[PDB]
This record gives sequence, C-alpha cells and structure tokens, in this order.
Amino acid sequence: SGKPQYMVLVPSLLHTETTEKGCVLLSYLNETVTVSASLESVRGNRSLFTDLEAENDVLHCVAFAVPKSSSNEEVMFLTVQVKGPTQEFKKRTTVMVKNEDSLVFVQTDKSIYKPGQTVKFRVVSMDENFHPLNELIPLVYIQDPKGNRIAQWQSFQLEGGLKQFSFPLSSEPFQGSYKVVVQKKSGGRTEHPFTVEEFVLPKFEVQVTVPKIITILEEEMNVSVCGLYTYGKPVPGHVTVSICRKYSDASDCHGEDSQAFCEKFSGQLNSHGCFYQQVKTKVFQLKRKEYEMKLHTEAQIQEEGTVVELTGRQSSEITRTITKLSFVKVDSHFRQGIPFFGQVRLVDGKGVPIPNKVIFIRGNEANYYSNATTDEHGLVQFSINTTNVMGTSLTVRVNYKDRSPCYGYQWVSEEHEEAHHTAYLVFSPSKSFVHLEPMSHELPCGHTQTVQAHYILNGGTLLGLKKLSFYYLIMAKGGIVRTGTHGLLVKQEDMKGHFSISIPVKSDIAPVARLLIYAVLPTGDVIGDSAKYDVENCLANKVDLSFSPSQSLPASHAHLRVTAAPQSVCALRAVDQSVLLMKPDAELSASSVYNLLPEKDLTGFPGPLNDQDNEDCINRHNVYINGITYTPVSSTNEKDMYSFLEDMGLKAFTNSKIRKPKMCPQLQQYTVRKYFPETWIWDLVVVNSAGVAEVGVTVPDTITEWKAGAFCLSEDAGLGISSTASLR
Amino acid sequence: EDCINRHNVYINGITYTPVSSTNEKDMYSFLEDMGLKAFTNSKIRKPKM
Amino acid sequence: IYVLDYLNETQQLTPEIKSKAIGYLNTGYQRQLNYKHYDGSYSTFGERYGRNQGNTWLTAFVLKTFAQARAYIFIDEAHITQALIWLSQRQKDNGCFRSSGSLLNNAIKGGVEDEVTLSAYITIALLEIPLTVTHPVVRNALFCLESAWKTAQEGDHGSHVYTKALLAYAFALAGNQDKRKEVLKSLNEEAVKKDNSVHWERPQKPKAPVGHFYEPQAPSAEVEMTSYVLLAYLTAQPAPTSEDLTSATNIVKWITKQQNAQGGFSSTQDTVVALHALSKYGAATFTRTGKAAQV
Amino acid sequence: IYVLDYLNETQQLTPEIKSKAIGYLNTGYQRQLNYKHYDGSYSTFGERY
Ligand SMILES: *[C@@H]1O[C@H](CO)[C@@H](O[C@@H]2O[C@H](CO)[C@@H](O[C@@H]3O[C@H](CO[C@H]4O[C@H](CO)[C@@H](O)[C@H](O)[C@@H]4O)[C@@H](O)[C@H](O)[C@@H]3O)[C@H](O)[C@H]2NC(C)=O)[C@H](O)[C@H]1NC(C)=O
Ligand SMILES: *[C@@H]1O[C@H](CO)[C@@H](O[C@@H]2O[C@H](CO)[C@@H](O)[C@H](O)[C@H]2NC(C)=O)[C@H](O)[C@H]1NC(C)=O
Ligand SMILES: *[C@@H]1O[C@H](CO)[C@@H](O)[C@H](O)[C@H]1NC(C)=O
Ligand SMILES: *[C@@H]1O[C@H](CO)[C@@H](O)[C@H](O)[C@H]1NC(C)=O
Ligand SMILES: *[C@@H]1O[C@H](CO)[C@@H](O)[C@H](O)[C@H]1NC(C)=O
Ligand SMILES: *[C@@H]1O[C@H](CO)[C@@H](O)[C@H](O)[C@H]1NC(C)=O
Ligand SMILES: *[C@@H]1O[C@H](CO)[C@@H](O)[C@H](O)[C@H]1NC(C)=O
Repeated sequence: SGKPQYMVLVPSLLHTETTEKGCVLLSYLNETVTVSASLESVRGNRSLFTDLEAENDVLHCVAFAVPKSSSNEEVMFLTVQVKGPTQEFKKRTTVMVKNEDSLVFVQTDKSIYKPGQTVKFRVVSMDENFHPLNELIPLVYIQDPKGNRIAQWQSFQLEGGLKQFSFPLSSEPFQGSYKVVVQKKSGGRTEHPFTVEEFVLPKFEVQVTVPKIITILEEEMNVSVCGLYTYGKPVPGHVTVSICRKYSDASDCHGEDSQAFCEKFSGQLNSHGCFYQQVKTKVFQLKRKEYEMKLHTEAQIQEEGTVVELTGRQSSEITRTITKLSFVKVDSHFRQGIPFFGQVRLVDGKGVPIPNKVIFIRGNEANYYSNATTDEHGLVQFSINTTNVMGTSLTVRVNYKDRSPCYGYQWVSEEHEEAHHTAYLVFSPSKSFVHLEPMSHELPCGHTQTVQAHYILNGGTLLGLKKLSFYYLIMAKGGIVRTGTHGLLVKQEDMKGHFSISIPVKSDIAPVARLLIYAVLPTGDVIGDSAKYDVENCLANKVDLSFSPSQSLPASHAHLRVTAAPQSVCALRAVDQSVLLMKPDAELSASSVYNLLPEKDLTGFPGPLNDQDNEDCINRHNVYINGITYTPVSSTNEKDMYSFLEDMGLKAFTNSKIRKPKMCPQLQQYTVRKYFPETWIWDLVVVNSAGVAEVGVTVPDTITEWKAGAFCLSEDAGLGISSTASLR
Repeated sequence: EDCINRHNVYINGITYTPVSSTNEKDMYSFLEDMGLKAFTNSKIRKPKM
Repeated sequence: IYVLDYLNETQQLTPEIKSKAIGYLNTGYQRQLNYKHYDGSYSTFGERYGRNQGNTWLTAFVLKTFAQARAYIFIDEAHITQALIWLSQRQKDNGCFRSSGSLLNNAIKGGVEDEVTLSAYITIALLEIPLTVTHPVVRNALFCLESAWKTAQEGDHGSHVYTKALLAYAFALAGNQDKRKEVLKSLNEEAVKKDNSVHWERPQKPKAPVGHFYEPQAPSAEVEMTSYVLLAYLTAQPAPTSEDLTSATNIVKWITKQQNAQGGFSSTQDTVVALHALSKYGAATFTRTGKAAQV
Repeated sequence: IYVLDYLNETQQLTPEIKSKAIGYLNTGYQRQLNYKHYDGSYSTFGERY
C-alpha cells in the first residue's frame, strides 16, 4: 500500500519563443487523478497552463514550446496541484527566464588586403536548438580601427541560415585590422574581430623543438630545426639565436638591470636536410629565484640575406612541485554502505609515467592506509572499505609527509605533486541508497556503456509492493534528450548491487552528458543519484570533407564532395591558407561555436532567487536519549536530493521526505590565363541527395594549401560544421 | 578495556548525531560510595567507549 | 510618507514642507537601499556571508513602505518583486508564512507569534499590491485564514483582539459582506459602548502575563484594534451605505476622544494605522473642492 | 549626472537606465546630505566641534 509518489524533471529556465523539455511521473495505488502545471508570472500574469494525465511508471518527457514573453528578465510561478483522495497537495516555485540571442560567427575571406580591395564575409544565425535559423537584424556594420560603423543593412531577411555580404575597402590605406558588431531586435550587441594587415611575407618560417614542461632536476635541453621554403622546399642558411634568462636580481624598475643572462646560439643548415643544436640551463641560471622564462629562435638564409624569427615558450616555468601526477577516477560522494574504490594516475614532470616508484595510499579518517607502486602507466587502483565518518580527505603520495619532504618549509616550498581529494558520503538514513559507478575516462562516441550501478534496499520491503522500476536518462545538450528505465521486482530484504545499464552515445548528443537514476519508496522516501560525463564533441549531423585530390587535369571539373543530406544548404568556402599560415588560426572551429554557447550547461541559479524554504527543525530537541547509549541531538551536514535538484538545475514537487530535517539554531550566535587567388568559390550551396556534385574553378601550380570551408544546414536534421581540407 | 567506538558520529535515522557523556553516578559507583570493590561477570560499569 | 498621504488628502499642504519632506523621504529611501539583501529581503543582517537570513514582519513593513514610495516617489519594481519571490520562498510545504526570528528587539512586533497571523498581515498587504483574490499565494493564505477563522469562531477564545481583528480585516478585503456583518455582530457584543461615557477596552489584564508590571512587550493596541476594524469598516467600492458610514463617524468621534494630539504616540504600529484611518477617512467623509453650502 | 545630461541631449536614453540612474542619483545626493555642514560648506570634516 503506497501513497502516490510523483516526481518531475522539469527545468527551471523558461525561455521565450522556443522549445525545451521537462519530465514527470507518478506511482503507488491509485493513478486516476489529474495533475496540472500552471506556469504563471510572479508579477502580473502570463498564462501558460499545462494539464497532464497519465498512469504510473509512465514518464512521458516531451519537449514543450514556449512563446515569447513580455519583459526582459523575471521569474514566474509554477503551481502544480496534486489531489489525493484522502488529502490535497499543491506546490509552486519560481521559474526564471533568460534573455536569449541568436548565435553568430563571421567567416573571414582573408586577413591581408591592398588599397582598393573589397572584403567578403559571412555570418551565422542559430539558437540553442541547432536547427538553422532565419531572422532579421536591425544592427550590422563593419568597424574602422577608430570605432566607426562601416557596412550596414537593416533588418534583413536572412533566409539561408546565414547571409554573406561584402564591403568595398578603400584605396586609402588607413592601416589596421577591423571589426564587426551585431544585435537583434532585443538589442544585445556581439562582435567578431578579424585581422586585416599588410606586409610582404617572410617567404619561409622556422620550425623548432624544445622541452615542453620544465621542472626542478634539469641540466640540458634540446633543440632541433629544419629548413623550409614555399611548397615545403629545403634551404641552407645561418642563425644567431639569442635565448636568454631575464629578471635580473635588482628591483630593475629601470633604475637597474632588467636583462638577465643572454645566451646566443648559431649554426648552419645543409641545403637539403636539417640541423640540430643543444643547450643547457645552468648558464641560463635555472635559479630558485627568478621570474618566467622566454625561449625564442631565429634563422637567416643564404644568397639573399634575410632572417625569419620565432618566439617560443615565453614562460618555461619550473613548478613549486616536482611531479605531475593527479587523479583519473576520483569521486566526491559515497556511502558507508558501500566500499568505494577508484584509480589514480602517477606522472612525473614532463608528462611521463615511469614504473617502479613505490608509494603510499593514505586515507585519513578512514582508518585506511595502504601502499602501491607504479605500473608502466603509473596507475594504481586503490579501494577503500568504508564504515567511517561523514567527510574525509584522500591523498596518495610517494614521499612521506611527517615533515613536509623538504623539512618544514618555514621558507619557500617544493614538494611532490600530491593528488588530494575530499569526498563526503551520501546522507541516507534508511541506507537504502542508489549507487552508480561512473566510467570517468576518455569518453568515446558511437557506443553504449555498461555502467554497473548498484541498488541498495536496507530495511527492504515491509508491506510495500513487489513490482519496482527505475528511470535512467540519456541526456545532453544542456537540456533533456532521451530516457529509459529498468524494472526489477523486490524481494523482502535483499539489496543486491548487481545491475548494469545501457547508455548509448550515438547521435543528437553534445559534449555535455549528465544523467540521473532514482528509486521511490511508498513509505514517503525516494532516492536518486546523478553523474556528469565528459563527453567530447562527436558531431550530431554528419559533415565530412572530401576533395578532388592533388590532381592533374586542373580544369574546373574537380568535384570536391562533402557529405550532406537531400534536405540542406551549405556555406562553401574555397580559400588559400596563406596568411592563416603566416600566423596560426583563431579557433576557426566548432569549438568556438560550442564555447560561444550561452548557458551550455543547465546548472546554477542566479543570486536573487535562492530556494524554496520549508519547516523541519524541532522545537524542543534536547538529548532525550537513553538505553544502550546516551547521545545528544547535534547535527550533520551532507548532501540532499534537494541538492541533486539544485545541482541539475531542474526543479520538482513531491509530498515525500527529501529535504533533510536540519534543526534550526538559537539566536545566541557568533600569355597565361591565371585566375583569382584565395577564393575559387564563395557561395551558399544546396546539397543534392548525393552531397555536393561540384565543379569549382581549379588551377595548377598554386603552390599553396587551400582550406575548404563548408558548413551545412539541414531542416530535417539541423546544423553542420565540417572540417576543412587543403587542396593542391 | 571496553570500547563501543563507532568512527562516525554514527546515529542513523531522523537525525545524525555523535556520541556524548552523561552526568550521573552508576552501580559501579555504588561500590565507590561504599568505597569497597568487587570482581564480576555481570555488567555494572557504564559503557564508556 | 503616511503623513504626506494624510496632508495630500486633507487638502492641507505647502510646497516647502513638501520640499523638506521629499528630502527626508529620499534620505530614508537611500538609507534603506544601503540595507538591501542579496536575495531581496530586509532585516538587521550581517550579509556578505552566505549563511545569513532576513526577516518576515519587518519585510512586510518595508514592502508597504515601498508601496507608499511608489505612491509618491521613485522606487524599483524589481525590488518589490524580489520581496514577493522571497515571500513565496518563505512558505511551508503546505502551510503559510512562518516566523524566521533574527530580530534585535521584539518590542516592535504587535502579534501573537503565529505563522497564520504573519501570513494574514503580509497577504492583505499583498492584497493592496495589485493581484487577484485567487492568487496561489493569497489562496494558501486564505486557507490559513479560514482555519484561523473556524478556530476562533467555534472556539470561545481566539486571543480576543488581534487574530480576530486581522481576520475580519482580511476576509473583509477578500470580498465577504455578510460574514463581516457577522463579525461586526460578534465584536459589538464584545463592546463597551456606554450611553453617557466614552471608552473602549475590557479590563486590560492579559491571559499570559509577562512581567506583570507595565505590561512589557505589549503595546496593548488600544486604539489600534478599533482603528483596524474601522479601516475595514469604511470600505465599499461603488459606495458605502449610510449606517456604516455614520457609525464610522461616531466611532471616529470616540477614538479621537481616546487619542491625543501632542504629535506622535508612544509607538509606531498604532501610530501608522491610526494615520491610515485618519487619512482615508478624511478623504472619504468629504470632497476636496465643494466648499459652499447652506444646510 | 553629467552623463545623464549627455544622454538626455544625445536623444539616446531609456527609461530603465533612467530608473537605475535616478536611484544612484538619489543615493549620491542623500550620502552628500549626510556630509553637510553647520554653516553650509562641504569637506572631509570632523564637525560638531
Ligand atoms: C608497503 O609496501 C611494501 C611494498 O611491497 C610492502 O613491503 C613489504 O614489507 C614486508 C615486511 O615484513 C616484507 O616482508 C619480509 O619478510 C621477510 C621475512 O621476515 C620475517 O620476519 C620478519 C621479522 O620478524 C617480519 O618482519 C616479516 O614479516 C617476516 O615474518 C624478511 O626477510 C624481509 O626483510 C621482510 O620483512 C615484504 O617483503 C615487503 N615487500 C616488498 C619489500 O616488496 C608492504 O607489504 C606494504 N605495507 C604493508 C601492508 O605491510
Ligand atoms: C494578465 O494576463 C492577461 C492575458 O494575457 C492580460 O490581458 C491582455 O491580454 C492580451 C491577449 O488577449 C495580451 O496580448 C495583452 O498583453 C494583455 N494586456 C492587456 C493589453 O491588457 C493582462 O493585462 C494581464 N494583467 C497583468 C499584466 O497583471
Ligand atoms: C485510491 O486507492 C484505493 C485503494 O487503496 C482505491 O480503492 C481508490 O479507488 C483509489 N482512489 C481513486 C480515485 O481511484
Ligand atoms: C635532441 O638533440 C639532438 C641534437 O640536438 C637531436 O638529434 C634530437 O633529434 C633531439 N630530440 C630528441 C627527442 O632526441
Ligand atoms: C571491507 O573490510 C571490512 C573489514 O575492515 C569488512 O568487514 C568488509 O566486509 C569489507 N567490505 C567488503 C564487502 O569487501
Ligand atoms: C494628492 O491628492 C490628489 C487629489 O486631490 C491626487 O490626485 C494626488 O495623486 C495626490 N498626490 C499624491 C498621491 O502624490
Ligand atoms: C532633455 O532634453 C529635452 C529636450 O530634448 C529637454 O527639454 C529636457 O529638459 C531634458 N531633460 C532634462 C534636462 O531633465
């Protein structure tokens, strides 16, 4: 006999003129009751009333569509009403809004222009759902170097998901880069710089080796360089490579020496081949007292007398530690009703685990203190049995910490990197808790993980019911994507952990991946446990460049082919990678797209709204305890399920026991036909049902690499951001 | 040599709470207020963990 | 601000007393803005440490003061809406507004320490704020009101002054006519109107005596209760009647017979609520320009 | 106040930036009124002596 318990995964950010999702559920006896989620403004009134009806074990999680709102920012009630036959329940909240924006990027034709040229440029439009987006813009302009609007077009009907215009540049070179800015009707300005410069290219560049990380025990370092020219051609030449220590001992505020030791290194490189050089540290003074370390290089040539330079590793900084170890699979939560365990990766210095380094696993306030050593990967898989205090620190260290390896340090410090953690067990008074075992590693895509999670019934079932099921989740995107469930009948008093779940990672999933699973009791008790999963960006909509290779018959009939659908358009970009070779790129990637994403994670809560308050503390709470033991009623601070809600950013509404009954304190207180370069093609394109059947203007002997930007947009599916490829 | 140490504060249920002391004389005292002693298998001293 | 309301409704006012009063108004407002919360409460608080709290009854008072501020001067609606979300957060699982004690001195609060009474006062204040009689907040409030109402009616005793006064006030502003004629009957039976003598109280000895000498912590609410009920009494949207308004005039006579005129009183609660009474009664009893007549 | 003059003369202004600016205006004004003199000056003063 179970009281109807109901629980909802419903995000507390209501948007404007879009669609997102939230989930719901019920159980326990009787399901012939209606529920109703009435989203209403906290001030005024904006009617968005959701009535719902279903049965138990039915979490129908569907994407809602929100219309536009009135104001800029405000929170809004959501009274959910639960009508028992013996009782009546309701609960409201404050669902907060967020002024959203379409998302943008401008695609730069080049970064070098001469007097009289014309810049070509594209844009992006998109929302949280990465279906392509068509919108007006009241505000566009390129900018001068002095802060002056340039290239305006007002409230334009972008139909293709992104418009590209051009702007004619001056025959009066006012030298400097430029900028664009944009805002929509709401008027939020956003900007996209782009280098626009000019000078003759140094026709080659230097490519050099160096140690990556630097640390304490250091005597000699490496250098190696090879000659280069256009098309990847070899070169002989000469060098004079000043490489220096800095930050002389003085106050060096221009009254004194600021340049510390300089060390120049010269040599010669063969015609075809390379040349090596070796350098040291003591002559540079790897001194304990210094500021950062700059490591720059240079090369001169033969038969014309020209130099090319590289500035490398401007702060090869030695650590105030010596190792580079860390955790790999480290948790913050556990229970005394579970012996938890994990793994740690030892690495020293540069990024190298070497075996044969015995160490000490040190669990304080666990009464657990074991040793281990380094495998070939320096990995150790500790394990802790646990019937110990609420919160505890965790550390595993090679060097003994009686006295702080370097003997006290009442002065400057230097130690082994000590991988330290503090985890707090989970509050579970029944101890029938929900446990999961995340696989925290290099996460793959196109897979389905066998995460073994464990289900504990301490106290078991007394009157209750037999049939039991749980609802695990397959979610990403900073929202709610996909879900599942597991069903397992209950014995009286068995609490086995032997359970695994399938969690596919195939498609429409972002780098963000957190889930939950939970379990409800009819005694007025429910239990849930979430975990985050460091998913990398595996593309959702397929985009994969493929090109007419280095190919003779350089006629225009050279059919590059990127994959795209029968239902899409695509933003195509032939471009020579010349200045973008001269300096490296600038996140010209969907990485930029993903970090562009506002509130990519549905986590957090603004300052003003805090939480809904409840009444749980006891009025007269003194010891009142006798029998085999005598003990006060003091406290404990630990995580709640309420805290899992505030973690996830979703809210929920139940008549059950979640918010722990924390007591309340007293007030007693503390002729050749050459063709134009660097753009064979510039045009949005409609993919046929077989990708892009291409005939793009091609030419031989352009001894150049040719990035191919192609970024497609499907209505039936969504966006598309391909990796470009060089053409030759 | 008796001990009832539980590492945690270690009270389950509605409240989590540590151990603590009492202030009251025991049957083991009721020889001390006699002043005499004895040796026993019964359980007379308080369970001081 | 409430005497500014008074004088602006009396038709007696000058631009110079106006000027100085605006100065003091802005001064009090900015001083209060110094005392604003991270979350939107108001209290005597050591904030900028996340483990601190606000206040309930105090925050009812600041909300009504901001109401009058909007009624005269500039004031941010984001702040009042912040206060009201904090109100919503401060309610129970299913009950109504508890009493989160973090105050310096409890002398100022004229109440029976009951969450339901706190809820009643804040919710009728919010009834002055523009929203419906069926808002979820006023709705749960009304639930608490009805519970208190039954406990008071069929109970022989209900604190005999305070809870019943605020309840008559609340259900009066809800839209209840004849039930408030009923509480009128109950209270006029619990009256000391005399044919040839003016006075208004019972023998004044409390049931739960604290101190027993001078009645510490108890303002006694002598004119305060009668003023509350009279405030409820005057109100009728289209037009109040003749019986209610003439009885209102004569009890205004009796209460001004029971009030003084030195300027200010021994407290602030009975003061501000008597000021409410005088202001709106003067606005109601007469016009502002009709000044020529031979009766 | 001088940027309020600026925006009120630019024709660029909004009622919300206006609202907040009025708040800060009144705040600075009342804070200055705290710092008024017996005689009508203004300074960093230890007056009432
Ligand atoms: C910490 O990590 C270490 C890495 O393996 C572990 O070191 C082990 O320490 C034990 C200590 O006994 C070594 O055992 C050996 O036993 C033989 C036989 O001696 C016997 O008599 C002596 C003296 O009474 C007694 O101490 C021994 O237990 C034996 O009963 C001796 O000849 C050796 O000198 C040494 O004592 C292990 O060989 C050693 N393993 C190594 C060196 O790899 C250690 O187990 C870890 N911590 C723990 C759990 O102890
Ligand atoms: C409460 O909500 C109603 C309904 O939205 C508001 O009444 C108007 O309703 C129309 C649609 O029929 C909306 O387009 C208007 O924006 C609403 N305002 C107008 C013009 O009256 C009502 O105003 C709201 N009351 C508030 C804000 O408290
Ligand atoms: C509630 O559950 C009981 C059985 O315990 C059932 O008899 C009753 O019909 C249920 N309520 C409704 C509206 O069905
Ligand atoms: C190290 O230095 C030598 C000579 O400078 C060179 O041959 C070698 O390639 C450099 N790098 C490594 C990893 O040995
Ligand atoms: C962990 O070790 C303890 C003894 O310290 C033992 O009682 C417990 O069963 C162990 N846990 C498991 C299940 O291995
Ligand atoms: C003063 O009274 C007049 C009516 O005589 C009213 O219109 C005005 O709003 C009042 N002044 C206020 C409330 O600032
Ligand atoms: C703002 O400008 C208008 C003219 O456009 C002027 O009349 C008004 O006085 C200005 N606002 C001020 C000074 O408060």
